[PDB]
Amino acid sequence: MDAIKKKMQMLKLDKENALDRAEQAEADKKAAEDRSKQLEDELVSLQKKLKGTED
Amino acid sequence: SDKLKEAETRAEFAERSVTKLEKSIDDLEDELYAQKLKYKAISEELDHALNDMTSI
Repeated sequence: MDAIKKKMQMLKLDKENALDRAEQAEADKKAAEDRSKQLEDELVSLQKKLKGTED
Repeated sequence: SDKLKEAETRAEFAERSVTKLEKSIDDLEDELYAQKLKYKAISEELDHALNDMTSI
């Protein structure tokens, strides 16, 4: 037939598109999270040196 | 009289035969009606699947 092929292929394409988009988003989320952790760690030391400077 | 009896017998057999043929054609017409219903139903189901898939 004809309809089954096109509908099935389009739906599998939709699933694959959503999956890859989710993977890209999660990768960027993990990278941003680690960079945020770095920012926290540096900010604490910045606060410590600021406190010493103020003393 | 003999010829009349012979002709009447053959005519009666002909009537019986045409009755049998009319019953047989009734049966086969009913069978064709059932198969036409089958095709109607299968085409309707295929259309239903088509509209469900096109409409998710």
